[PDB]
Amino acid sequence: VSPPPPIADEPLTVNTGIYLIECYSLDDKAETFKVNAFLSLSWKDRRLAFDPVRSGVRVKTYEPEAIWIPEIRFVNVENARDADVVDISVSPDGTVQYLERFSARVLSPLDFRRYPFDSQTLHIYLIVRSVDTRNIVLAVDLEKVGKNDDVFLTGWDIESFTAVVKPANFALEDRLESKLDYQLRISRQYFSYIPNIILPMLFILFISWTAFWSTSYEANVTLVVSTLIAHIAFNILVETNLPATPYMTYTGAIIFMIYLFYFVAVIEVTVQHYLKVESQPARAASITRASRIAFPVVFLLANIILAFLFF
Amino acid sequence: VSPPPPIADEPLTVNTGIYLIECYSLDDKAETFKVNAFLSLSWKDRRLAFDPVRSGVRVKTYEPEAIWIPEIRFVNVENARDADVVDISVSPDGTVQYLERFSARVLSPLDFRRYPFDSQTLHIYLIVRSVDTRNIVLAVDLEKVGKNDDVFLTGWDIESFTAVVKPANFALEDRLESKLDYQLRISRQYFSYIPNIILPMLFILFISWTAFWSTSYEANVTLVVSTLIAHIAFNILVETNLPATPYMTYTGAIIFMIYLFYFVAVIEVTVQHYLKVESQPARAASITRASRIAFPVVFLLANIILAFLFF
Amino acid sequence: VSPPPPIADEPLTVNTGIYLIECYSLDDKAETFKVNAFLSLSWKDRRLAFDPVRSGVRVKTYEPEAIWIPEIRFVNVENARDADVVDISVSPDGTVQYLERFSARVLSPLDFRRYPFDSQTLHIYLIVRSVDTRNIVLAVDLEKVGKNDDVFLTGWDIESFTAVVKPANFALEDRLESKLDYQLRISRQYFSYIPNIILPMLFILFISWTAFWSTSYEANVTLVVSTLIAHIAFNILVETNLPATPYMTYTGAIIFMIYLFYFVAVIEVTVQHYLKVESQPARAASITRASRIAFPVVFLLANIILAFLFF
Amino acid sequence: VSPPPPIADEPLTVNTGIYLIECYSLDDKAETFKVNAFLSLSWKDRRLAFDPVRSGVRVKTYEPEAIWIPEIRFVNVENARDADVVDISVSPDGTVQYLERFSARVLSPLDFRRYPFDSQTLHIYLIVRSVDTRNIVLAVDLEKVGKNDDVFLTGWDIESFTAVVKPANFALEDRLESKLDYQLRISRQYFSYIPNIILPMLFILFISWTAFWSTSYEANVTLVVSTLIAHIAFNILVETNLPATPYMTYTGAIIFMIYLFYFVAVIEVTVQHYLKVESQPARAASITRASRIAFPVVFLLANIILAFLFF
Amino acid sequence: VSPPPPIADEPLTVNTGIYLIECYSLDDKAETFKVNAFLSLSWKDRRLAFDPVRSGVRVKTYEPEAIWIPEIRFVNVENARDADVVDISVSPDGTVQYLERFSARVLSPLDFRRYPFDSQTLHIYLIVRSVDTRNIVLAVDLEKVGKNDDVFLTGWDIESFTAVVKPANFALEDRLESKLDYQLRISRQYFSYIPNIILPMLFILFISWTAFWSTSYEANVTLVVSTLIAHIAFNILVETNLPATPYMTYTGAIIFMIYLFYFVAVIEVTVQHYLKVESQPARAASITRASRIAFPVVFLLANIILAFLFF
Ligand SMILES: [Cl-]
Ligand SMILES: [Cl-]
Ligand SMILES: [Cl-]
Ligand SMILES: [Cl-]
Ligand SMILES: [Cl-]
Ligand SMILES: [Cl-]
Ligand SMILES: [Cl-]
Ligand code: NA
Ligand code: NA
Ligand code: NA
Ligand code: NA
Ligand code: NA
Ligand code: NA
Repeated sequence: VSPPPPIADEPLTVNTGIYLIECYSLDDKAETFKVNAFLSLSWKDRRLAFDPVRSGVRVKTYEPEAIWIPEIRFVNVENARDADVVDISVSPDGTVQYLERFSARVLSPLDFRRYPFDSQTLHIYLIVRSVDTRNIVLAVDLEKVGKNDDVFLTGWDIESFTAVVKPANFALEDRLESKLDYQLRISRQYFSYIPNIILPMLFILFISWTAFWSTSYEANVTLVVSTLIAHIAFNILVETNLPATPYMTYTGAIIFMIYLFYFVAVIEVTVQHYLKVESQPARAASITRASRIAFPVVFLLANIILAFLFF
Repeated sequence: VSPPPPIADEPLTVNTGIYLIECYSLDDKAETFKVNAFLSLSWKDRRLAFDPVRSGVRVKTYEPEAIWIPEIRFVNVENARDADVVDISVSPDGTVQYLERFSARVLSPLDFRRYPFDSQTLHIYLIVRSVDTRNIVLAVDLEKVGKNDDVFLTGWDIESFTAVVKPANFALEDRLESKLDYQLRISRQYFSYIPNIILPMLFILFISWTAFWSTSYEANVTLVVSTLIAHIAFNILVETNLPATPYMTYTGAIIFMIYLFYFVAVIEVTVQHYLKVESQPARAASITRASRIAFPVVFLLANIILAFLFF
Repeated sequence: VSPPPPIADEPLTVNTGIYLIECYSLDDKAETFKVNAFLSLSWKDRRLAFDPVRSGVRVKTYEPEAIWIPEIRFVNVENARDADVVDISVSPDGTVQYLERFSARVLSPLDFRRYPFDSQTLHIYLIVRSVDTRNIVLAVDLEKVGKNDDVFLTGWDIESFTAVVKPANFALEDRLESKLDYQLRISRQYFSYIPNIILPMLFILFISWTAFWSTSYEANVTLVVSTLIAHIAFNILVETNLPATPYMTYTGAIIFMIYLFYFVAVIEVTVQHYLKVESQPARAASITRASRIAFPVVFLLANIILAFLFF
Repeated sequence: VSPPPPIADEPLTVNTGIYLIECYSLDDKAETFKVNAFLSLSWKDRRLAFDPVRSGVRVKTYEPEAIWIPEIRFVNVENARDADVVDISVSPDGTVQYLERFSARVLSPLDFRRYPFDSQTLHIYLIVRSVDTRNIVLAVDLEKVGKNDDVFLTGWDIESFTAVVKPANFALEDRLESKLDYQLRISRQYFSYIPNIILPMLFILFISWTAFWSTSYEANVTLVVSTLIAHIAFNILVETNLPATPYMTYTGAIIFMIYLFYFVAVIEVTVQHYLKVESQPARAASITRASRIAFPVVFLLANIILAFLFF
Repeated sequence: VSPPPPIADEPLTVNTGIYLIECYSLDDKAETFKVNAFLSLSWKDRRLAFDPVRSGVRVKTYEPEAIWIPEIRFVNVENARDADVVDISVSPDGTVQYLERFSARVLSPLDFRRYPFDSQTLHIYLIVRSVDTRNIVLAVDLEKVGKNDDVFLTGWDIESFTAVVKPANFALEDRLESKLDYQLRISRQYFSYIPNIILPMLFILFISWTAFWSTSYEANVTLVVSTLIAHIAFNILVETNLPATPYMTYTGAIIFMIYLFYFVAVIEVTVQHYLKVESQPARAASITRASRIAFPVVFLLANIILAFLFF
């Protein structure tokens, strides 16, 4: 067929709704997630109108090839959604109600600055291109926007799913394009990061500081170098569950900062020993005693500064 | 076509059955599993009735496009199942018997609290949306629910596969939706975790405690720090075969707890040495002797407490 | 169409054959393998019979939608095979000869008890469901069962591919089902496991035993703990190329057993040192001398016992 | 149908445009990236011309099977693009305007010489094969070449997307082929490599040099060998995020160079000790003092030389 | 339709050609590679002949469903190729020229004996099954065999792509099958293996030998055991980029051999110490001095022997 023609000179309003059935596979590195959802569309096609009293039925079904249907697409998807059309109902006045269930893999960038205490706003951008015959524009039927109460996005809490109601209308390749921004707001379940990464990483650091209550260089080197190695493991573990950002992450900072602490601890340990060998154990012992306070205090100050800067 | 019309204002009952042919790929991290199964549907379409004596045959075949078939979907799947229709039989009174074989990848959340001694209840949710003309409702033909005796779910024992017989009927976007809960109950084969992870992890810990029968700081540091490193490896190995939970897992607890034991062992070892150097080997030696009992005893108490809390 | 009706009261025999063109991707963890093969089917459809003199050709081609073809399926596949039909020939008497080339990923469980000296029997189960009108039964044309001379399963030797000729006929959901068992018998190329895993693992163990010719506790601890760590690496490497079994594997046993040897070596080393410090180097030295023989002898006995128990 | 015939004897010009909607998945190892884009085509088909005054409309839609459309393909793709046709408009003079949205995975080699400070030029090669009846040739409508302002290629900055306007026309299998080069110019966000890899790698190296202020062989060996091990980890980490090049990468050089520094540090440490044992601590001490300056100075010179050679 | 019938009693010659557009993804472990290529076919169908002077055109196009086309298949592919048909031209005498572009994933075994200095011969086997009506045979049009000059197979140099011109004709399931062997000859770019694996592995080994200029058992144990651990890492790294072969690889040998050197170095170090403790430092010192020459000399001899045996 081809598009409904205008009563006057008005653009065709296509009403939209997304209802999320499943969110899954939030891939931090790819910056993607998968969705399974109802997509609902509604518009006026005069051509399809009818009399309820004459026709005997108050609604009419159609198969999708029978009528004109707007080419709605997702902007930020990897490949075109799989969609199974569920239902098409036309009411007497020629109002069409379309309903598909779809699944798609969606590109949407993530801000890792506060990882792993971060929150994100995922987007699904619906779009339509205007044809020559007629301009098409999108709108949001809020009654058809939602998510079910089970949706679980393993590793994240889901706050809200709402749509920015006013589309962005713009020219692309000499046609009008109308674009809606659906927004899925989430925040990361940070709990497990504490016992699995953060505390272990501290424990190894604090073990490194036992060298400040020790006069054995051979022990000290072993303490500080072994723990430094373990820290690297955690650095590596962490930098692998995350992509290459052009900014420091919060955890990144702490991790990096900690290298400085290991480095300086090695210097102290080196200096202590060097002085003992020159028979200045008195001076050595002042530095060691200072280190016992300076290290943990500066560590604490530094973290407060960092948390201040990142939150 | 379109749905069979009601004698009077009664909903259409669609009878369901799932018969599992294969379960496989229980992915702990994605919280998914794959299934290969018969799906059976049955319903009354009066329009399709016939006389056996007149028509000459007592059952009639059809191809799926020929008749009306309800749009049954799975709720908790990644993408719509692949289904090949096997057989459609209509009996004289217009009773339709549908049978497909399908495969699907199913989202179903797992409770890791008692891992790896955990059991799970997987769900497959069948659903149908009511049309305008007619309300549809699902029911369970218990004679068509089962699994074959071979279904092996590598890494798990299968207890039962049963369906909750009373559907959950609810409004979604101003239509009735009817949802059945099929339940596959499993429990994890925990055996291999003992030799591969648990005992090794203990053995390294117990080796760390040999420092309590030693006066060599250089040895002790090496004992405790090396074993601590090995423990980290196991922590890492374990946290990678599992997803990020917002709750402690049982194994998680033990693993985390064990870091405290390493930490305190380092303190003891540090203290012992420090006293020897101040010529108080007598006090050192009391602490070392106490540690020999305190460590294993507190370890045992702590584990009893944990197992109590988790089981 | 629908199935050929019987001359008398006999079930329809569908003759089968599988000819393997490629085996590949034996995935130990998933317990799957991939196959690329001819599937050959043959049956009598009288309805399709014809005169060579009238029709002008001596055999007739068809496209699969044109005629009735039995719904033959694989039982133990992940998803339905990709099949490209190669040829359908119907001979004058209505004898159909079907030939597809297919590929599928096949579930078939593996017994890891003697890994990596294990052999396996893979299965491909062909099946057909009987319709209402007619009972269908499968049989094996032995002349159409085989494999290519160059079919290779990287990491395995292929012994035989044969079919159990007598189907298993049984009721499922009130219809007859007929099931054939094709069997691919293989055995693992164990060679590479010797230089890459087994010997290294021994070498590190034997290095640990050099502590029996040493009086340096600091050295000994380092010897035994470092090698123990290397052993863990191999344990981890091995447990990752394999799934979680509810039984001990042979290699698993050895690996696990070896932890006990490391543990006891640490005890010996600890004891030796403790006695030296109490000025009983004489007793220490007896234990050390005994250990030099006891360890390797008990190791040998233990392995003989294990190999006996597993083979 | 088949191609438009020429007014005279001129080749058929097909005008092209690519508008990038999404770039993603730049896989360094595979040397690929994924794209989602509009492809626009335009050409003259006289046969389709019409009178605006007679026909009543000034533009005509068609479905793709209705008219002749050139077989445009991508050269450097893994498999043929998924394309959904968006719009086909024909203007009175028989000028066709084609528009598809496509997605494809594109092979395009990367030069790793300056990694991770590298820039790249990705290519998308459009191509068309001439038929017997007519020569077909491609051209670039610059007004239909662009990318939207959001395109984000996680880990990279995007400079430009432009097309080389003059096609390369050449014989392949005795027909003319016409090929356009679209060019996406990018440069790597190198920031994260500094804190995650580069600085750590230096810090461990500088720690190794503390052995130059130490007289303990047992400590020194531990310092230098442990840090060497950590360096290997980083070598391994790095060589895994990259493919096997037949040329040195910049980072590769530094990494490799650093092994020489560890090697020589071990020699120094070995020599120092050997002399102390022969009661020549005076000579030892000159070498150690020299090493304190020589190592960092030569390290600096060497890096300047390398950066000069690579930039 | 069905096949062209013979003028006399001759088999139908189908002329073939493969022109490689892209080679990629040479996966060493799977022993596969991916290809993107033109497949060209040519044969005589008398039925399609025509008069150029009468018909007015010297060539005729067809769509593939219109005419008979031989079922050419690849033998050694995972799944049937994706193919888009490009062009079908028929010349007056009924000579058909077919051209598709395809992509496929190809199984072809690799000989790892000389890795990573190995060369390989990849195969693509084209095949055709004869029908009842007619025998089909394949041949190679050498003018349609080639690859473009860009084909880059990341990690490999490409020597040649040629076809063995004489097919192998043989019986399979009582029909003739005709099989062509296309051969892609490649050799591995070994350069990067030197700096990334081989030299590091030597450097660690040579560091182990510094224990021959040292009298400290505690140092020596640390030197030799730490380096042994690093060697294991490289063994593991290497055995993971490769499959399980039933033969020694060259690199495998060296790696394995090197374990023996570490083992014996531990024995030497153990012996040296044991003698020092029994106050025989004189004998110890002879063995240590011998080791300084024996180790590197035997290492060199052994490698010469191995390279001789493998090349
Ligand atoms: Cl879409
Ligand atoms: Cl579904
Ligand atoms: Cl409700
Ligand atoms: Cl309703
Ligand atoms: Cl199947
Ligand atoms: Cl394409
Ligand atoms: Cl194929
Ligand atoms: Na339509
Ligand atoms: Na239907
Ligand atoms: Na040490
Ligand atoms: Na059929
Ligand atoms: Na067309
Ligand atoms: Na055809």
